[PDB]
Amino acid sequence: TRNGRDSESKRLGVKLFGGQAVKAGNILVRLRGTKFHAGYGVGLGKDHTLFAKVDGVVKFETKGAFGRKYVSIVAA
Amino acid sequence: FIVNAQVRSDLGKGASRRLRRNAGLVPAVVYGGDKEPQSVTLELREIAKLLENEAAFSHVIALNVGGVKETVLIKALQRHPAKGFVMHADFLRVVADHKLTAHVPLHFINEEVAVGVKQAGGEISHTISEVEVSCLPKDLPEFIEVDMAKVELGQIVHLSDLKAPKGVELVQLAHGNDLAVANIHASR
Amino acid sequence: ATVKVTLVKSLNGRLANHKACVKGLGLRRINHTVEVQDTPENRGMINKAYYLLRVEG
Amino acid sequence: MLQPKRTKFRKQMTGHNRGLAHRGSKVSFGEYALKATSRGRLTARQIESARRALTRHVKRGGKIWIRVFPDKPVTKKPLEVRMGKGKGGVEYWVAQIQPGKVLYEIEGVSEELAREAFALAAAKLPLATSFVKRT
RNA sequence: GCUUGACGAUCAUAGAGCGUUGGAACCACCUGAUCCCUUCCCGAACUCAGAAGUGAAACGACGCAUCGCCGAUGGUAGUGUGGGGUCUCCCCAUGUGAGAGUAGGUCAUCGUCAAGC
RNA sequence: CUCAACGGAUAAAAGGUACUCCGGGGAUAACAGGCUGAUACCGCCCAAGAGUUCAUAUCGACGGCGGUGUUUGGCACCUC
RNA sequence: UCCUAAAGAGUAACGGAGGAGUACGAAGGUGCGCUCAGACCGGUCGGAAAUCGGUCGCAGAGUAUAAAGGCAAAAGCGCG
RNA sequence: ACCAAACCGAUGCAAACUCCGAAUACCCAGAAGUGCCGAGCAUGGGAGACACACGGCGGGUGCUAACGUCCGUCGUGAAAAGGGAAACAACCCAGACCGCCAGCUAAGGUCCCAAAGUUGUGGUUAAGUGGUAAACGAUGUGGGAAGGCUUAGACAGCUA
Ligand SMILES: [Mg+2]
Ligand SMILES: [Mg+2]
Ligand SMILES: [Mg+2]
Ligand SMILES: [Mg+2]
Ligand SMILES: [Mg+2]
Ligand SMILES: [Mg+2]
Ligand SMILES: [Mg+2]
Ligand SMILES: [Mg+2]
Ligand SMILES: [Mg+2]
Ligand SMILES: [Mg+2]
Ligand SMILES: [Mg+2]
Ligand SMILES: [Mg+2]
Ligand SMILES: [Mg+2]
Ligand SMILES: [Mg+2]
Ligand SMILES: [Mg+2]
Ligand SMILES: [Mg+2]
Ligand SMILES: [Mg+2]
Ligand SMILES: [Mg+2]
Repeated sequence: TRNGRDSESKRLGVKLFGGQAVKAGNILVRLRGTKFHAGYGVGLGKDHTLFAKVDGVVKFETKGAFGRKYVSIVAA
Repeated sequence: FIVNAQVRSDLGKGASRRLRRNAGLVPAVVYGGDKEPQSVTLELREIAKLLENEAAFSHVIALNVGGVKETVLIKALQRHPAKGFVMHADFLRVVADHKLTAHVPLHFINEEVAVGVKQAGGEISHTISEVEVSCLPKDLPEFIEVDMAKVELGQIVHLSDLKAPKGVELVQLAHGNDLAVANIHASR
Repeated sequence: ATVKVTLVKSLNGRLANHKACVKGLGLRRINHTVEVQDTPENRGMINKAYYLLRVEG
Repeated sequence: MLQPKRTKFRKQMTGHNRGLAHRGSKVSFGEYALKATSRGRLTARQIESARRALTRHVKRGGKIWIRVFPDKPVTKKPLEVRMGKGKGGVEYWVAQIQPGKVLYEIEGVSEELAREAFALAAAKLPLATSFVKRT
């Protein structure tokens, strides 16, 4: 009947773009259910949050069947 | 049916709008089977005589690019929607042997006296026009004559009723459909 | 070679971005002519601020 | 009048009315048409004032198509009401016209009986509408 | 490169449909279920013991653009900065430039060994 | 600890003033002005029709474009 | 949770629409298996519809709970 | 003789609909030049502010009404004088250290108030348009490209 009541905007998005250099446990993408899949050396935590495990450069490559988006980190 | 052209070595948006107000020209292209596409300027006055002609759409037109001559058939008319006038033309080279689909007008030649008109309630409603073609360019169908002087009331006309004379096919019969053409019904 | 430029408009109603393209060339005020080393990245600043300038060669 | 049967929502934004009309500017069914050369918006009672003008200057036959359909609800606040206590109720329905759009089509009549019939329907519409033929 | 298997590379120009075709090597159906083992019932599936038969089915190759899928050139829509006008909308200079549609394409291309030439 | 006035004044809290009072404010209302014209008012375009025939002697349904600031408003720029 | 929100984050209105103040000792872990809805044909008391068999499917089903974003190593279903 | 799923063909439209899809804006790296001699970051001392205003471009609301009102982003006022718009915080031009009876320019201008062309060239417009306004009406006029008939006699008028 009356309607205000929004929420407080959880600050999602994609950090660490296509040519960065990452540390051991950085946050790559704050996902909301797998826009991006776990590529070569990344983690996929509890609420589908991609994080690194090794060092290098982010790739953002599209692979395979289903055309899914794979975030791999390359030792380069 | 004859028209002469030029070369148009200036592309883009800005150079393509100065043509239409300074010199009154219309852009075009000539793309075909064995050659490259070639852009072209034409005048708005000379296309106006051809577009006013009846069967000029389903007909071979010669083109003088420079002194270059080519038998050219027209399949597009981009047209200005607001005021109403011609924009760029986009026609086609004609090879002496190629399959060459195009579009053909209709006429409905004999409907002054029909069985549904003079006996029953008289209405004839033309649904379709501009039926396509798929024919070698050695024989050009300028038009197709359809006769509805004998079809009674309550009957419709499919595409199988009218015919395509002397080596002409119909693409809609090459698919699994047969579109209705004309109806005869009762007025209200 | 080089090319000389001439600041022919004022800087006091402009953006925060054209006002730094002109300062990157080295122009301080109106009717002030400098020489630039005509690299591909020094003539990229000229293409932004083309209307404040008189590129008289 | 002409309005949807049921709607997924109830009220809608205003928006704008930009651009020309590239799809909608070609005559498809009839052989004469009344296309619109000025932008505006039609309020679904003007359509019935213009339909009932064409359907009594013929009285013999022909066939009429109505190419445009209003689906955009508009609001109106009541009187002696200050501003800001919500949003007003839906009073009527609006189609949005932009230059080139074809409004009515006719066929099965003469070339000049129809020409003086769209003169009647143009005097009920708030737009500058022209006369066009099938090619 | 040709033959069949295994594992990949690349994800439709590699798909679907139709047609055609293969053995005694491979593979598949097949024969039994006593002996492992299995079925909310059932040797269907799972598994074991095998070589009576077959290439039907399946599976590979080989053809067809009929559906699908890719897709030019030109024009057009929109838009950054600077100016305009009759200023709820557009226009000029300049940089940028789709989507849709058209001409046409497509019955994929490779790599690693093991058994065949 | 429905401390839900959800960063939570205290273990523990309802109302009247036309008998009124002090400090302020045109950061804010009622009167008149200002900008606006939905409404109001005088008009004008198509003309189904009735005026026994005959749309325009007089009216004119369905709808459309303007003018004046005259009353019902909208806003809160001036003056507490 | 969505829209306004201008293709990074953020962002107002007494702006348009909806939900929560919980369940669960398996509705958790693991190993092993397995696919939907719907249409249609045939089949006794059911019949537009129950259970069974069949082809067609190509996720249009499902997700303890709103909507959004997801799901074939199925994040969906069964067993130890 | 009404009606009507579903399917085929043509045909339109959504802020809470997407098979698609830019310009810009954002990030990170590698370089040349310029920075008024610094631009950045960190630690300390001292504050003021937390009533905003208009204009341009995207929007909500409103009647796509208000110098209305709530946002996004640049600009000006606030805290900026000078020249222009007759006078006109917020629009165009340009940012005042002081002195000069010195010169060249910007927007705006050049008959007289009023500083500078009664300048040159090619046409238009007779209404004081210029120097306020809509549907709509009309042998106003200038230009353009096509037509319709015509010395076999057209169009007008005068006679049957
Ligand atoms: Mg300043
Ligand atoms: Mg394209
Ligand atoms: Mg008393
Ligand atoms: Mg007092
Ligand atoms: Mg006040
Ligand atoms: Mg005040
Ligand atoms: Mg965003
Ligand atoms: Mg943005
Ligand atoms: Mg679960
Ligand atoms: Mg599994
Ligand atoms: Mg959208
Ligand atoms: Mg405060
Ligand atoms: Mg405040
Ligand atoms: Mg204000
Ligand atoms: Mg205010
Ligand atoms: Mg100074
Ligand atoms: Mg001088
Ligand atoms: Mg003087």
